[PDB]
Amino acid sequence: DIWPEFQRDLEMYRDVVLSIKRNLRLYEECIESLVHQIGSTNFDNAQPLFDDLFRMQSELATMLYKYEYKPGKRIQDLIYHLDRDDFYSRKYWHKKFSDGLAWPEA
Amino acid sequence: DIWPEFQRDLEMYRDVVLSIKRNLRLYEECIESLVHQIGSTNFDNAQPLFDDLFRMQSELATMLYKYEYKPGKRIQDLIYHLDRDDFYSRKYWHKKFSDGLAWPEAG
Amino acid sequence: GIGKKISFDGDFYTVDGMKFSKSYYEKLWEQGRPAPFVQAREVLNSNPKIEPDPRGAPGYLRYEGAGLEMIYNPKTGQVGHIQPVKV
Amino acid sequence: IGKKISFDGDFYTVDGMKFSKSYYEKLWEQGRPAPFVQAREVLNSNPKIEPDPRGAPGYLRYEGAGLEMIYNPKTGQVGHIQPVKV
Amino acid sequence: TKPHVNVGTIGHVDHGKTTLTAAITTVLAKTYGG
Amino acid sequence: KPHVNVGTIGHVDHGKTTLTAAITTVLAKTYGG
Amino acid sequence: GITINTSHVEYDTPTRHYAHVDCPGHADYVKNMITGAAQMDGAILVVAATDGPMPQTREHILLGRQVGVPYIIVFLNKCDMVDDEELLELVEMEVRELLSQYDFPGDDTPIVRGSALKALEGDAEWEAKILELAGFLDSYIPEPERAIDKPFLLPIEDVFSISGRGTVVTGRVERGIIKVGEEVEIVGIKETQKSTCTGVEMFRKLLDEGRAGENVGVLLRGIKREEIERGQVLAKPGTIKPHTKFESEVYILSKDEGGRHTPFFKGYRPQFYFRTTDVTGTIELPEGVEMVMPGDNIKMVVTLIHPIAMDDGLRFAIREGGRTVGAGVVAKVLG
Amino acid sequence: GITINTSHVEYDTPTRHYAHVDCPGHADYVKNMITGAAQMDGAILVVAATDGPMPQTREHILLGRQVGVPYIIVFLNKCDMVDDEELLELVEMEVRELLSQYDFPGDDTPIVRGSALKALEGDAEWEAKILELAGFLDSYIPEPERAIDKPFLLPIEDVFSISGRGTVVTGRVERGIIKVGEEVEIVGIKETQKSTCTGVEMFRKLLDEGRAGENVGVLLRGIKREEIERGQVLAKPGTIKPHTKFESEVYILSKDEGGRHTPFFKGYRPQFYFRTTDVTGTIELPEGVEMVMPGDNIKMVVTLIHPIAMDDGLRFAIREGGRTVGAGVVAKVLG
Ligand SMILES: Nc1nc2c(ncn2[C@@H]2O[C@H](COP(=O)(O)OP(=O)(O)O)[C@@H](O)[C@H]2O)c(=O)[nH]1
Ligand SMILES: Nc1nc2c(ncn2[C@@H]2O[C@H](COP(=O)(O)OP(=O)(O)O)[C@@H](O)[C@H]2O)c(=O)[nH]1
Repeated sequence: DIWPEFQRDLEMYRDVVLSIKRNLRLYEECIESLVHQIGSTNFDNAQPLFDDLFRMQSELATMLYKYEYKPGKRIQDLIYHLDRDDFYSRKYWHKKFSDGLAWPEA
Repeated sequence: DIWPEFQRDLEMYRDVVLSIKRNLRLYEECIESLVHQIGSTNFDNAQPLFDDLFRMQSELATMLYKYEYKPGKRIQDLIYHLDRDDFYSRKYWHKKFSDGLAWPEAG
Repeated sequence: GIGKKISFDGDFYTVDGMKFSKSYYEKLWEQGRPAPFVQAREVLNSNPKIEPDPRGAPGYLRYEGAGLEMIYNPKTGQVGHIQPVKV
Repeated sequence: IGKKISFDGDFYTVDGMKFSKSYYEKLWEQGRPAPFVQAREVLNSNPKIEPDPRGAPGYLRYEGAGLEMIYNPKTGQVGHIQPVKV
Repeated sequence: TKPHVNVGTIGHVDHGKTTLTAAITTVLAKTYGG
Repeated sequence: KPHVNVGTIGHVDHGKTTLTAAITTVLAKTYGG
Repeated sequence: GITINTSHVEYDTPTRHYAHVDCPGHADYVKNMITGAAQMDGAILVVAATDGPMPQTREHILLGRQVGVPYIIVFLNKCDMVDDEELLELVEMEVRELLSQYDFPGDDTPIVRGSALKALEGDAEWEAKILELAGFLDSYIPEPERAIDKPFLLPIEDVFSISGRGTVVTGRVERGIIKVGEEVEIVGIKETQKSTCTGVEMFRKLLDEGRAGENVGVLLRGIKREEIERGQVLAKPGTIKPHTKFESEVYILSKDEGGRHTPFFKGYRPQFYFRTTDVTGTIELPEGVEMVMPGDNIKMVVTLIHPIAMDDGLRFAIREGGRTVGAGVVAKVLG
Repeated sequence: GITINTSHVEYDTPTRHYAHVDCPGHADYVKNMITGAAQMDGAILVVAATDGPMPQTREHILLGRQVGVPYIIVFLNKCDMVDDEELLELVEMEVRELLSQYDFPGDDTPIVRGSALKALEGDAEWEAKILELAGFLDSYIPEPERAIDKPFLLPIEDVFSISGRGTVVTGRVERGIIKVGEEVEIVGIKETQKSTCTGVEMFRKLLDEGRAGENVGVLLRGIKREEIERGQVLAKPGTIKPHTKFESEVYILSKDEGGRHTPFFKGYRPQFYFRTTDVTGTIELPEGVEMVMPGDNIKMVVTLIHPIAMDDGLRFAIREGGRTVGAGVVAKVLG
């Protein structure tokens, strides 16, 4: 009869998922704002902002691959598009965000 | 910076999901066997077996609706098809399982 | 409009011409399917598709609407079973 | 059989492939283990090969085995590798 | 049904909080039959 | 050199803590002292 | 588990029934004011006329305002020990000064000159003074406002979606009444939203109305499942607001009470549990205080990472790893 | 957190280097034999010739066989106190009888008649006896089998799926060597399965081979993500089997060690953690024993609800709600 321990696990599942989704909302908001800032400044001054942006993506990628939490499509698309972090991807994203791109798209 | 507590939650998520899936495998196996037994016995002697079968479905329904764990399609179909528990649904399922139905499926 | 009392006669909970058995009523709240009278009313007010009970329980019909399927006796007002439609 | 992975302070290298120190460690750390195994799968999958869309010099985009990789066929460096978009 | 009210005693040590708590319940009992 | 993990067991006051000290003292003095 | 040692005495004036709660230790009074068994609807300050006010008379009065003890009556005690009237008049002046600092109307505060001991021994002259006090208990302290009389509030426990109509949210009503057709706000965590109840059920009792007490399901038209979550509240519009920052009065559990072993410092990031959910927050210790020892009470400023519907007086628990490490009350909301 | 107080002494014979682990308390010896920092490759039983064997000399010897201490040497001590040879010959006869009961070959067990105190004080006659003992340490105790020499075993931590090629499983190799092309079994929880490694990587070190020690990723052809899970093991085929039932030696944590407050009884359903995952199991207490107090050692039969790859000697933790409440070793697999 596994139900009593199963219920305990299920309650834990409900609570942790609730919490993760909330955290995801904060990542989403913070990223929308970094994208906005990056698009409003010059390339040199954007570098520490990109460092924060990619650091966040890296954590969201760890969530997806290490812990296997599959997030909403928006965050999934973000994890893909912003995975590559170098001079050449930064040049590309800076340009796109400066021209008014609000969230990473292809 | 929420990452440290976020990681803790994520690790807890990974562990609990792992455990729930295992429990789901046991429910699945136990139900396959009850269905088999019910289909191999007469209606009267099947009643306590049906009581166990629907009790399990009820718990799986609680999982879906109260705690919002969405299981694999097989268990989802089972939760739907076996939700109704009365004399008339038992008569229907007994017949189908006796004719060789191994898992609840649409007519 | 205003508050309508739910009556309990030992066997059923009744209100607005609907009724649920004691145990089924309690089971629905307990399993995370609250407000069964509200659910059943939604079905009744959804221009539901009405057919005979496929299992053949006497007096009962199958009603479908508002995202739910219900087995309901229009003579007694008893909701015998109600759940969301198949995904 | 066993081929040693060499480390020169800056890169990990083996079988004509290489990864920067930090990128290599990042992949294991993030739950994307065995980056040489992943990259070899790409190289052996008859991959679709195109110029790097971002224009990094020497680099090409390779796609196969469920993954996309940015790779320099002259240096052997895997600059970036990830699963294809869902 | 009579009105219910929750009260309490506060103040510094040895000032008579435990004494007053006892004195109140004794007097009202004697007077009003509480 | 070959590594080996050993330990002392037995009842109270029988000399487990003493023997542990005695072993390390003697071998030190004898072999490579 | 926290441990609170209290004495419950019960007495009756001719009009009202009183439940009196006195505590042996200074530490127990604090534990009780912050995490009451019951909330004090009024308090009896006891000042000796021998000593006048002292260090703890200030502490309890301040706690009163922080906790939200609504009214305070003074029983100037040990008056059998002191003869002169003038000396008393002076002490009463100090006690009113004190109460006035912490926003209790000191000028308008009742003050009974009595002897509790002589009264308990059965001395008619001083017994009158006890009866005078219980007069001020009857007159100065109003009956507290009953739950059902307030603005409507439902903490959300569970959410059940019905396709094409809305979402049903459940929980136990905290105060007030909800009727079908009323507008409600959904407050906390997310940006506030409004909606209309198109159905209510109060478990085993009522259809289309719900009353403080038993569980209620509320059907909100046009609200989809992902737009509401556990830990939010339903409220009559404009009666509760979400906040992230607040001043608190907090009691930190001792180790023996199941709490922390070591003190914490200014970078403590615990979970704060309000009603139906826990939320991470950071803290600001008061000036000079570097650490908080297990077993201490203290005043702290909290900043939550997600807003919570709250008002002054709202109780909360402080948690680490699933264990309760403290208990608090919202003193003053900040923003 | 468990607490084990030990003394770690290190000495060298001319051929071998020894790491010696003694403990102050009886309770510490038990704690160490079950959850030792290191596994004893042989033990030194100490019996006084003054007292002969005693209650705990039996306990330690039995624990030896249960834990899997392979060889035992005797140092019959305090011989400076006893004059008579005949009396000693009698004690040695008892000690060999004792060892023989718990399946240690008592007849050809080495037994050194010595004085540890006289030896430590620097008395040449009794120092020889210490050197005799360390002769038997060199001769009677073989070098244990090194990890890398055994059959291959990898507990699975994580799984990463690659489309069209297979699944990569990671973990830290426990023993043995895995090379590309070798067949492997996946054991535990589910019905056993076989597969072939089509790729290996040992973190920072090797491609297509992996060695006990650092983390390894193993690509299994044809294994899909849902067919493997954390907590299973990869193993050389036919070298490890799944089991649900086993005899254990277990130490239950005290309350002060972070464990239980109250004893448990025969219907205890805790979680048992093996290598990388915890699985629920039921227990059978031994004859007469109705309860187990926090702080006790006990021998118990466990029945898991899901099979786990295991062999005798496998250590495990006992958990309740996420907290460690005990530690154990698999004494005897049953089926
Ligand atoms: N003379 C005199 N002594 C008093 C009076 N009230 C309290 N005391 C004394 O104060 C002492 C301690 O008071 P107590 O009830 O413990 O106050 P608490 O410390 O606040 O609980 C008792 O031993 C009493 O004798 C009073 O009205 N007159
Ligand atoms: N005569 C004699 N006494 C000993 C010897 N070894 C230990 N003792 C006595 O045993 C006491 C405690 O011994 P100890 O090493 O703590 O034994 P343990 O309890 O097994 O650790 C000491 O005070 C000694 O007097 C020995 O070889 N000869």
